[PDB]
Parts: sequence; structure tokens; C-alpha cells
Amino acid sequence: GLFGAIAGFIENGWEGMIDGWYGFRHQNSEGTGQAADLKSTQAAIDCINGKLNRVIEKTNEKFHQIEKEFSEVEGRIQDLEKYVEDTKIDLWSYNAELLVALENQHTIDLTDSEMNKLFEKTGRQLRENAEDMGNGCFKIYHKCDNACIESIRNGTYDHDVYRDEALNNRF
Amino acid sequence: GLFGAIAGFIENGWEGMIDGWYGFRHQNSEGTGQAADLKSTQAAIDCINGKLNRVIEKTNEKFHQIEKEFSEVEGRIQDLEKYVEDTKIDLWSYNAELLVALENQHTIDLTDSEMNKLFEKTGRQLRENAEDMGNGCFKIYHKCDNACIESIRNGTYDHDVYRDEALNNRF
Amino acid sequence: GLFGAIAGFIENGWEGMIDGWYGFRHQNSEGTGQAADLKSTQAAIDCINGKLNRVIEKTNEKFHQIEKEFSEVEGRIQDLEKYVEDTKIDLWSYNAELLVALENQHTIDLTDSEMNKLFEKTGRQLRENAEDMGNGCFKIYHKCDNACIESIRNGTYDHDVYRDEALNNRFQ
Amino acid sequence: PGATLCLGHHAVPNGTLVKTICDDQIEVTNATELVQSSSTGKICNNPHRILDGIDCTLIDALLGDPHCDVFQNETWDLFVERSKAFSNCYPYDVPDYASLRSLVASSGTLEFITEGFTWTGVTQNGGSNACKRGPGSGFFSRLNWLTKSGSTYPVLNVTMPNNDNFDKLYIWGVHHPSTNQEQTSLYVQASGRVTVSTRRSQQTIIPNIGSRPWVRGLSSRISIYWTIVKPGDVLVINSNGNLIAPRGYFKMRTGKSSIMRSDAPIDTCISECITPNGSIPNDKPFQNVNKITYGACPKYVKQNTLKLATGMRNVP
Amino acid sequence: PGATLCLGHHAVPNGTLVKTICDDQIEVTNATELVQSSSTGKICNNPHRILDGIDCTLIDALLGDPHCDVFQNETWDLFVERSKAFSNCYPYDVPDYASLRSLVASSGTLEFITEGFTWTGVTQNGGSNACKRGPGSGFFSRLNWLTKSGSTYPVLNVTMPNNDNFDKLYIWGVHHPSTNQEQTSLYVQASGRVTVSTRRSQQTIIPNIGSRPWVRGLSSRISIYWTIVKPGDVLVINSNGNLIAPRGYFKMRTGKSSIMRSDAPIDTCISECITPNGSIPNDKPFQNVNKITYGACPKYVKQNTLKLATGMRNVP
Amino acid sequence: PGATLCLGHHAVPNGTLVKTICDDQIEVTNATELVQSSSTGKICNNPHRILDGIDCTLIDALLGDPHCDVFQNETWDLFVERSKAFSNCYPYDVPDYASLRSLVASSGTLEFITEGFTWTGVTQNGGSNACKRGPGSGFFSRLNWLTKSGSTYPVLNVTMPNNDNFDKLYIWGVHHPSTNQEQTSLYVQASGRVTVSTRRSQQTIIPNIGSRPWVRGLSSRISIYWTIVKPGDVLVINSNGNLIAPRGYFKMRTGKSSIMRSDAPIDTCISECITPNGSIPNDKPFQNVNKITYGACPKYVKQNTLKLATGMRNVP
Ligand SMILES: *[C@@H]1O[C@H](CO)[C@@H](O[C@@H]2O[C@H](CO)[C@@H](O[C@@H]3O[C@H](CO)[C@@H](O)[C@H](O)[C@@H]3O)[C@H](O)[C@H]2NC(C)=O)[C@H](O)[C@H]1NC(C)=O
Ligand SMILES: *[C@@H]1O[C@H](CO)[C@@H](O[C@@H]2O[C@H](CO)[C@@H](O)[C@H](O)[C@H]2NC(C)=O)[C@H](O)[C@H]1NC(C)=O
Ligand SMILES: *[C@@H]1O[C@H](CO)[C@@H](O)[C@H](O)[C@H]1NC(C)=O
Ligand SMILES: *[C@@H]1O[C@H](CO)[C@@H](O)[C@H](O)[C@H]1NC(C)=O
Ligand SMILES: *[C@@H]1O[C@H](CO)[C@@H](O)[C@H](O)[C@H]1NC(C)=O
Ligand SMILES: *[C@@H]1O[C@H](CO)[C@@H](O)[C@H](O)[C@H]1NC(C)=O
Ligand SMILES: *[C@@H]1O[C@H](CO)[C@@H](O)[C@H](O)[C@H]1NC(C)=O
Repeated sequence: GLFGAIAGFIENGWEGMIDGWYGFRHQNSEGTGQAADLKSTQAAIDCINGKLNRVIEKTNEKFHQIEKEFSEVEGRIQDLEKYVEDTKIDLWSYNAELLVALENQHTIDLTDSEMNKLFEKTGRQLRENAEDMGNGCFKIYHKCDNACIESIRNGTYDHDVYRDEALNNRF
Repeated sequence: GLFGAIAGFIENGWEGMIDGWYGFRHQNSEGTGQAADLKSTQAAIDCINGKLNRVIEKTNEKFHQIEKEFSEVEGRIQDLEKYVEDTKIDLWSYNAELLVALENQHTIDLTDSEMNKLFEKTGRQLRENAEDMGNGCFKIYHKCDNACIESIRNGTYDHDVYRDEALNNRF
Repeated sequence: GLFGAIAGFIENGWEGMIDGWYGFRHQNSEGTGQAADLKSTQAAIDCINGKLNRVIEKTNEKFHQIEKEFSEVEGRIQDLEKYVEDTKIDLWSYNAELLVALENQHTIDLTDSEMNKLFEKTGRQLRENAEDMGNGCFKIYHKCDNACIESIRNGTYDHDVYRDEALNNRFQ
Repeated sequence: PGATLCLGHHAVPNGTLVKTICDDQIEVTNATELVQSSSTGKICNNPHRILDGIDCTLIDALLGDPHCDVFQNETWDLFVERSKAFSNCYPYDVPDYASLRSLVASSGTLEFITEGFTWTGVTQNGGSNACKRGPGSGFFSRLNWLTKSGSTYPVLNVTMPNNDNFDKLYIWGVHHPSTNQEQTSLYVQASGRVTVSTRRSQQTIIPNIGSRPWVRGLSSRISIYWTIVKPGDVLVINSNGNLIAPRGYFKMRTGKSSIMRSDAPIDTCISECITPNGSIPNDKPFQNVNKITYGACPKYVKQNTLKLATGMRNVP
Repeated sequence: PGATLCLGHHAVPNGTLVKTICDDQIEVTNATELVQSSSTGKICNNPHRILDGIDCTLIDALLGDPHCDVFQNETWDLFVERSKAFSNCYPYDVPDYASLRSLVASSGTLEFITEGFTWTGVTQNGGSNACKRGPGSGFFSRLNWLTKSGSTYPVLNVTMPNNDNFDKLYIWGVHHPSTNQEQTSLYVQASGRVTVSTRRSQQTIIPNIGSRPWVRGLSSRISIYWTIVKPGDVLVINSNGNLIAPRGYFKMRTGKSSIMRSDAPIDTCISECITPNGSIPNDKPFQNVNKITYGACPKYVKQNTLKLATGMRNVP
Repeated sequence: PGATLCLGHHAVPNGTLVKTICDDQIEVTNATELVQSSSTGKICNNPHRILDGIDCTLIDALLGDPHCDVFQNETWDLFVERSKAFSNCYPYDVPDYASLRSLVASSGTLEFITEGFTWTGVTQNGGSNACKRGPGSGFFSRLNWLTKSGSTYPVLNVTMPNNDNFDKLYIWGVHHPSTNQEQTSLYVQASGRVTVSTRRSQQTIIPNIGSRPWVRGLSSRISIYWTIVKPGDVLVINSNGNLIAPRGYFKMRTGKSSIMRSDAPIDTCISECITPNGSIPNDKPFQNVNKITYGACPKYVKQNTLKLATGMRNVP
């Protein structure tokens, strides 16, 4: 994708994440664990189900039309009848092809983006208390128990509390 | 948006900013103030105005065409005339729907982008003399009067002048 | 572009880069040099050549169609034939116009993206041992000979080796 | 001591390959098909009112071929013509056959209203052993074969005003005898001629003497014509022989009705979209079953499959 | 001490809702309408030359119905036919009416040039009380009703070469008498024929006797036909009765001319785009007013509104 | 000391301008043209089979105008009609000329099979100095001009069953004499009539006596008609004068064949796509050469150039 996170600095997806599209894994003095991120997941999901339907309208309802198969040779008028349909079909065939190409590119790019926003947001909370290890992981330079991890995930982490300690381990 | 600045880490827009699309707010030892950023504002505006016109050309000029309403039932030929116009209208109706969808998405993402590019540009000038607070604000770790603020906005800020002072203050 | 690298914080391109789309220039105690980045380059090239062909299929094959020029006035039926062809041409003309507009924007944004990603990836290897100078160049705060430069370019640089030396120089 | 916090995304054991602007094939976690490519093979009889033509074409039902008279006064949303249909009455042709078929189908009804025409000095209700009705000789139910009475066939001159607020469809015909002997035996005049007109329209037909290929015992033919008469207008019929008279008029309607050719069986089930192959679901935006459709239907495309990604890139 | 530096973007008290790829409805600071949905209700008389048909159809003007003779030799960019139009001359029909109306409308002129045809042995300038011109009998101005002279009607045979460098349109006709008595009284022959030809085309018409519904006192009719003669080509007219002769030819033109049905009044104002509803602005790319249009016009679509975002996300 | 590591991208000394969503003109390192705007000016004879009509139209070849008989039994993928073409046989017209031309072009062959029609009591093989074949009088090769025998022209009545497993195309005609003297001299009857039919079709034509413009010595005309007969069906021909009889039938085919008007020379070279201007390459997706095309062809668009970027922004 355009942002280089998914299939990028994030080395692979987690088959073990079954309650969300995006989330966190940690290791600390109390062991390891995993948690989904709800905001990014719902943001991606909400954009995604509605998309075929926003474009292409509802179906159109059509009734009596023109004949499209013929049992006798007729010449000029049938030629035109056949040409009109052939013309219609080719244009619609083009529309379908282009539509799916564009939508799928945007779907891949939008999911990549949501991952990246979460990464930067997590990073920004950590301030000077962590370093980007380059593989989508942050090394946190202070003791950070289960409650500390949870404060980051729910967005209430207070960088100032740990700054003296964190700077101390780093420097 | 894809970049996560507008309606993202920037919590909201400024209704009081009436002379630009993007700009700066500050607090320092001399008080507070506000100024628009001209380059970012103009980049978004320039892409946005001429944009309906890049695609669909000029209007087409058309004159004598086919009849599209009929006062008598005629069967086959009226069917074809009616089918041809109906076919044309649904295709154009499709083009119009898709066009505004793509354009508006692109307008939202590009405007988000201009915000993000400006943020990254400001950050890079400040180097090690500031930190990203995560809400589109920089904490500047040295005394920074009005002329100092103006130096950042116009792109001539010299990080080296303050580096000793700032590092001292940060750590 | 959307990412602000090409025609952005990278001030201009290198006419002297003739063996790649993206790459590295360095300066150290042993002189200067340049190298293409193969991985980014091939990613851009692969998306771009495949692009005309992904949409529009192969060409369509058509044979007997309708007449499109006429030597006599005929009225109603000729009118419809001409309207049908004119309608088709105007729709296709729109598709062609829109297609190149969308494709070209995406190529510009995608080339910009590859430049920006390479910059970010390089930055991450360097960790606390370097600083972004803001023009797409990194200042490296330790002695870094040709093999050291090569270790960065080929992705095997070990930031821990240089961290003590580098931190002392940056902050003191 | 410290900690590590890793960001990531999900993946699955096998995803779906899709196409993008940049990839001919790329793996995502999930996708959905946008082209309907299958049918049950049966036409659903709901929600549209389906009329199975069985052994009859729409025109034969219109004219009133006896084995088709079951369809008298019927209505439909969709008339279904079967490939096994056959004619079993007087051999006929219809100049502009295709247009008449279209306009009745669109009207959506065979509702017929008899009128009290008076035919002075001629014999009414002619029939033929080429067109049996029950055990005896017969003719189209909606048409009236007029011949001489005694030794003369006078100039017919009859009128029928439209004082109603709907359009009337009159179906009528012209007999083409195979020989001069036939012509004179039936109509006295050596050549007949038929003219039917309204206040703003007119049609004149000259009968044709001669042999055509032998069909059901007969070398003669009827040509079928039609005339629409609007409110406040009036019908006039004038003939001195060879006239195949109307018995009344068909009530015209406008609406969603149409006609389709299909050999699909008709099942009891519900589908908005009907094709000759059978009904198909209309949950998908496109279909590759048939360019011919009726109702609320996906759009026809040439491609037989198109995958829409519904998930992120799959990177196990 | 130190300082703080915040980045931001503008917002407004109320924006516009628009649709995107990712939002069915999302708020931006501003948007602009892309669908023209209104008209003043009047057709602007500039820059295009508008001709109000008033009480006349284009065909009635062409043929020269007396109350329409005001339109003689007129030209137009757009001819406007009114629903109040009526015919007030000899009752007539035009086979392929739609085609003739179209081809005259496209030429954009009624410029007419009289030619010196010679009609030996017939009476010219026939007239009718169905088509009074002042108190007395008269006829279409561009047509010449020929009848017998003395007790005979010879085979007429006249020719007319095209020595100009433009196409000529010839309008001619066929009289259909109501009775055999009338047929022989006018034309002597029991059956007529009219043949008009060029070097690569020919048309032969056989007249029709019989009663039709009374229209303006008359049960007879005229059928109108047309023939185009190219430079270097030639007209030949051959008839032994029932011919309604041309008086000359119409100069044919090519260009931007057309015809429209409308009851909209014609105002003094300027608009490039004309619809039957009235003129509309052409600043927007689309319109939902009418599928029928003339001039430099937005494209017709089904949607009544489409918003193009012209600003960033609105985040108050 | 330390080191510096700079990231960058390439650029080139020229660069090319393209259009985007955001720029009307922006410089990239490279681009490619998507509109084919040129032709060599020659139609390539491969891979499609080209038949150059030279001095002949397809219709003149079909009927067998003597200077066109070189084309007997010929086949083509593309028939090329030249603007310099001319007729040199009996002056004729074809009602619905365009349809016959279309269906033959589509059929893709002039393969002709003589059948042993029997024409009792008439003189066969009529000819004219208007249609010379070598030094003497002649006629269309595929048609048989029947005239009186002795002092009479009897009622012709012939049949031809289709016992083959392909469709037969029959071409036949009707003579329109210039004078009454001519009519009776050739056909004895003062008026002829021709009726040709199948089991579900019929056509009756009445000749029309009178002058048309003088062409190649003749003020008379032939009108050409055609009838297709399917397997198991049958042809019947009935005439008492003015009949131009078939000599046999053309075998109908289906396939990729068509026809084109061009003055382009025919060169030896290979191209899938043919236009009236000459062949064009089909590597680009669009073309601005001609809306008329045949084969595997780019799509016609109005634009004469469209550039697809194939490189990044060019920033020297
Ligand atoms: C003109 O020639 C045609 C063709 O020969 C004649 O048509 C033929 O008419 C006879 C007698 O009506 C038909 O005979 C019947 O054939 C059917 C089916 O084959 C058979 O079942 C009957 O028992 C009877 O034999 C014959 O089929 C028919 N031929 C064709 C090709 O249709 C026509 O009678 C001639 N007209 C005149 C006025 O002589
Ligand atoms: C009907 O009139 C036309 C025109 O006068 C006659 O055509 C002329 O025929 C002669 C005899 O061959 C030619 O030499 C002339 O060139 C023709 N004149 C024109 C103007 O083309 C035609 O012959 C007449 N028909 C009859 C039956 O008398
Ligand atoms: C539907 O029927 C048509 C007509 O025989 C056939 O060509 C087509 O393949 C059928 N489609 C499917 C999906 O079976
Ligand atoms: C919104 O855009 C329209 C069209 O460009 C413009 O006329 C209007 O002034 C704009 N409004 C604001 C508040 O910018
Ligand atoms: C234009 O007039 C037609 C005819 O009355 C009407 O059906 C249509 O709704 C009108 N359109 C608008 C936009 O008023
Ligand atoms: C420009 O792009 C075309 C299209 O792929 C390619 O064939 C050509 O080699 C390119 N030119 C240069 C100088 O890279
Ligand atoms: C092809 O010929 C037509 C007819 O003269 C001309 O208008 C057109 O410009 C030509 N096209 C090219 C590509 O030369």
C-alpha cells in the first residue's frame, strides 16, 4: 500500500487476532498478551460495507425493451438493433472492470492508512519514553505492567509520569 | 482522511481562522497570536478550482437529434428510439454519480494531506528543539519570542541557535 | 504529490541517477558515492507497466457494424443511426479522458509514496544514531566507512554497534 | 527491565485473489462476487404476473386461433412464448409482424370488446376445414370472414365512433384467393379492395390472386393489418370484397408489461429478475446470464467473474 | 520558560453534506451544485433564431396551408411547434411524416423557388371549401391541384433539370377521391398512377377510392410525397391522373437547425441552451430538466442533485 | 566527523507534460501516447481477406453486370468499394438497396448455384444494347429476362424446393417499361404482375409504365427484389409479364465479413485493424483515425492525443 505499513514495516499479519482488524501485542515483566483496537477496526469496517452501494445506485427497474435475438435475416434495422446492444454491453463491461479496480485499490490503501494512523498515534502518546524499532514495535524504556499497557490501548497513557525513568534507561 | 490529521489527531478546525485554510497558533512569553499559512492554503485551492473542468472537457454542442417523446404507439422503431435514449441516460447518470464520489474522496484526502505535509515540514525545521505533543502542537523547549515564532512560519528558523538551550530544557 | 517527498522535501531529482528510480548518495571520510535502490525501483516499475492492460481488457474484436456515413438524406432512420454512433463516441471519449486523469494522479502519488517510504525505512534503521536534516538527507553522528554505508543500503546496519558513540556526539 | 509493544493486523489461512489498479492478482482477507453467473433454470411466478403461452404465439392468441381461445380476455405482466408453439388455423402473414407483437405485449392484456357491426347484403361467419373449432369447420374468434350473399357482394360502408376515453385497437384482414375462380366465387367482383380509415389515418389493400406454397390444404392466404382509433375519432370500413372484418376492439393499456422467449419451466417461487434461462437473484450489481432481462435486474456484462475486495491485504 | 506551537485548519458554522467513496454523507466546509434543476420557463430568443410556429405545424407551413402563409420563405435555427397548432386546409396525410418533418427542420429554411412547369391538357389551381382562401376556393400555395380539361386527362409528362449547385426538394401529391363517380369526373380514367423519379430513384403511387370520416366537409384525401434531386440529376413526373403537382423546389441547406415541441413563451433574453421547459444556464456540467435539448447544454441525468466538495472536512 | 546519507530520485533533461486530477499540465520523466492519430494510407491485405471492387460495387457484382463478372463466386472478409465505381448495364433501382448490400457483405460470398428452372411458353435470355457484353447485346449474368413467345405470354408458374441444409438467397426483378407500346410488345398483357412467396412470406409487385430519366439509352427500369428460402421451405414464382427471373441462388453464409468504402490503395503488409484511411496499429487503446473500422481495432475517440505518465514527476 501507499503508506508502507501493511506488507511493509509490519512483517506479517496475526492469524491469532480474531476479534478485530487492528490491535496490539506486548511483552512485559508479567508475560505477554494481545488486544484489538476498536476505533480503527470500526472505521475501516464502516467505510467498507457501504461502498458498492453508494455508487451504482439501487438497481434500475426496466420492463419492455427491444428484442436482442433474431430468427430471420433482416438487414439494416436489425443491424442497428444489434449494434445498439453490443455498444451498451461493451460500455457497461468497461464500467464494471474500472469500478472494481478503483475500489479495490482504495480498499487496500485505506486499510493500510488506518494501521499507520494507529502506529503514529501510539508513538505520539509514548513521546520520549519509547523508540520505534522499525518493525511496527515500540521498545518501551521503563517498567510497564498490564495496567500500563491498558492505559496506552485505551488512550489515557500519561507520558510525563514515566519520563524521568524512561529518559534514564535510554540515556 | 488517509493521513489522520484533519478529523484525526487535530481534534477540530478553527472557526476564527477567516483568512486561510491552514495556519498557526502559538503561546509564548509575549502572549498569543494567529497567522495563516499561504503555501498550503494555495496548494489545496489550486487543485480544487480547475478540477470539474479537467474532466468532461467544455460542454458539447449538439443540434438536431432524435425524437424522444411520442404521441402514438408504433412498436419496433419507437422501442429502439426509446431504448437508445434510455441506455444513454443511465450511462451518463452512472458517470455523474461515480465522478462526484471519486472527486470528493480525493478532495478530502488531499486536504488532509496538505495539513499533514505542513505538520511534517514544521517538525523538520524544529529538529531536536521541540516535541510532537500528538495533537498537532509542538512544545518548544526554549524561550521563543514573537520574532522567533515568525522565523518558524516563514521557514528561516535556525535550530542550531537554540539547540544547546533546548536540549538543556528538554532532558 | 500527497506525501510531500518528490518535488517536496527532496528538492530535486538527480539527472546523474541513470541506473535506478530511487537511490542513495552519501558523503563520508572516504569520499562520496551513489547507488540505486533496486527494491523501491522495481515496485514502481511493476505497478506502472502493468497499468494500461489491467483495465480495458484486450482490444475488442468487431466486424459488421452499422454504416456511419451517408450520401443521401433519408430522415428518421439515418437520424437514429447517427445519434447512436455519436452517443457511443461521446461516452468513450469521456472514459478515455477520465481514465488518464485518474491513472496519472495515481502514478504521481505512487511515485511520491515510494520515495517517502524509503526515507522512512532508512530513518528507522538509524534509530537514535542519526537525525533527519529535512532535505531527505540524514546526518550520521558516528564514523561510518564505505562498508558501513553499504550496510545501510543493503539493510543490515546494526544501530546498537554505534549507539554509544552517536549519542555522545548528539547531546554533548 | 522494560517492555515491547507491537502493532499488527489480522490474517487468514486462505483469502481471495483480486485485481487492483496496481496488481493483476493480490491476496486479501476476504472478497465478494459481483457477477451473477448462475440460474436455477426456472422462472419464478412472483412477484410479476406470468402468462405461459404454452402452444401459442401472442399473435395467434390475439387473432383467436381456436386452440388458443383459452387466453381470451387475459392480462399479464410477462407473456412467455414457448418454442413449441404452433398455428392451427388459416395460413396468414402480417406485414410488420414484429411491431404488432411488441405493442400488444406492452399493453399487457387481451381484453376484447365485441361491437355490433351491421353487414348488409353479405354472408357472415365464414369458415374453413383448415381451421377446425371443436369437431366442425371454423375461423379466428376475433375476425369475421365476409362473402357474397346470393349472387352479389355490395359496397360495404359502416362506421364506428370512438366515444370512449381509451384507445381502441382494431385487428382486421384481407383474403388473397389462389385463383380467379375463387375470387369470383366468393366476392362476385373480379377484384375486391379493402379500405379502413379514421379521421386522421387511412389504409388500402389490394388482394392477391395466385398460388402460394400449400399449407393445411389451402393455397390462399390472409394478410393481417391493424388500426388504432383515438377518443373523439371514428372508424370507417369500406370494401367490395375480400374483407376480413373485425368483431370488436381490443382495449389498450400502458404499463410494465412485456414478452419474452423462453423454454424455462415455471416454478412457484419469488424473484424480481427474469431471464430466458430462468430467474436470477438481484443482490449483485452485474450478471453474465443473458443480455435479455425483465424486471429489477443486474446489469449485463461480458465478464463471468469480478471480485470486490472486502478486507485488507492478507499477509500470513 | 518555553513556548507552544499549534497547527490547524479552518471550519465554518454550517457546511454542506456530500457523498464520498468512504462516507454516504460527510460534512465539508463548502460545496457546489452540479445539476441544473430549474428553468425560468421561457425560451430565450438569443443567440439562436427562434421561430414560433404559433397556430402552425412545420409541415403545414411547408405545404402552404393558407393561415400559415405568413411563414413563406422563412428561416430558423429552432422551429417551435405549439400544442394549439391546427390544420385548416384540404385533409391530407404524409407517409413517413416523421421523416419529412425531420429533414425539412434540419435544412432550416422554407426558401422556395417557382419553376415554369408546363401542364398541357389539364385544369390547374383546383380548390376546395375545406380550404378557403378568403371568401373563395383555394389550395396549398406550393401545390397545384390538377383536374381534367374538357372530357379528357392525358398522360402528363414533364421534366425539370437541376442546374444549381444545391439540392432541390420537390413536394408533390396524390388525390384520393371518395367515389368512383368522383374519380372519373375529375380524372376520366378509372384508375390513375403518379410516378416521380430521378436517375437513381423512382416512386409510383396508385390512388384510393372510398368514403372516409367527414373532415372539414370532405370524405376525400390527399397524400403527400417528396423527392430530392441532386445537382446534375433530373426530375421526371409521369401521371395519367390524380397528380398534385409541385410549383417549384425548396432550396436545401445543412446546418444546426432543428425543431422542438413546446408551449413555453418566447422572451427577450440570452441563453445558449434551449429545452421545451424553457432556456437553462449552461455553467453546470449536468441537468435534470429534460432529455430533450438544443444547443450547448448540460448532459441529462436522472439525479436531481449532485454535490461536488470544494473544501476540506468541516470539524467544528 | 561523521557522514551524510541522502535520499533521492532520478530526473531527465527533457521531460514530458501530462494532465492529472490536480494539474492541467505537469512534467513527468516519461509518458506514452494512447491515441493512434496516423495511418500509412494503405489497407493491409493480411490477415483479413481483402477484395478490391475496383470499378464495381458489390450489388453490380451480385447481379452480374458484364464488366463485373470477374467477381463471380468470390469471397471476402472485407469488400472494398471505390468512389470511382460505375454501373454499365440495364438501368435499375433497388428498394431497400442498403439492406441487400448489408446482408451480402455479411454473408461474405458471391457463390452462386444454377438451378434448372423451367420457363414454359416464354423466350429466355433477353438482352439489351444498354448492357453490352463484348461486341453484342447482353444482360445480367445471374438473371434471365423473359419475354413473349409467338403472340402470347402465358401465366408462368414454377416452384423450387430447398432440399439443402443451408439458406438460399434468390435475386429476381421486375421490369418497368417506358411506354404502353413497349409493355405489350414484350409481355402482350397490358399489365403484368409478379408474386414470389415462401410458406410464411409473400411479395407482390405491380409494374408501373412511364418514363424515368434517360439512362444508357433507356427510359425504362428494373426493380430488384430478393427472397431467402430456408431448408425445408419452398419458392414459388408466378408472373404474366415483366418478370426478371433468377437463374439460381446465392449460398448464404454467416461470419465476420463486412464492406467498407475507401480510396486507399491495397498494400502487401500485415495489420489486424482496417480503416477507410488505410490500416492502423492496434497497440494503443484508442484511435482518432476514423469512426468506421473493421477488425481488432482501437476505440474511436474525439481526442487527437492523450498522454499516460510512465514515470515520476520530473524535477531537474
Ligand atoms: C403452380 O405450381 C405449384 C407448384 O407445383 C402448384 O402447387 C402445387 O399444388 C398441388 C395441388 O394443390 C399440391 O399438391 C398437394 O401436395 C401436398 C403436399 O405435397 C399433398 O399432400 C397433396 O395430396 C397434394 O398432392 C402441391 O404440393 C403444390 N406444390 C408446391 C411446390 O407447393 C400450384 O398448384 C400451381 N398453380 C396452378 C394455378 O397451376
Ligand atoms: C417524357 O418527357 C421526357 C422529357 O421531355 C422525355 O425524355 C426525353 O426523351 C428523348 C427521347 O429519347 C431524349 O432524347 C431527351 O433527352 C429526353 N429529354 C430530357 C429532358 O431528358 C421522355 O421521352 C418522355 N416520355 C414519353 C413516354 O414521351
Ligand atoms: C442462457 O441461455 C442462452 C441461450 O441458449 C445460452 O447461450 C447461455 O449460455 C445460457 N446461460 C447460462 C449461464 O447457462
Ligand atoms: C463555496 O464555493 C462556491 C463555488 O466556488 C463559492 O461561490 C462560495 O463563495 C464558496 N463559499 C465559501 C464560504 O468559501
Ligand atoms: C419539463 O416539462 C415536462 C413536460 O410537461 C415535464 O414532464 C417535466 O417534469 C418538466 N421538467 C422540469 C424540470 O420542470
Ligand atoms: C518511456 O516509457 C515507455 C513506455 O513503457 C518505454 O517503452 C520507454 O523505454 C521509456 N523511455 C525511457 C527513456 O525510459
Ligand atoms: C481519414 O479520412 C477522412 C476523410 O477524408 C479524414 O476526415 C480524416 O482526417 C482521416 N484520418 C486520418 C487519421 O488521416
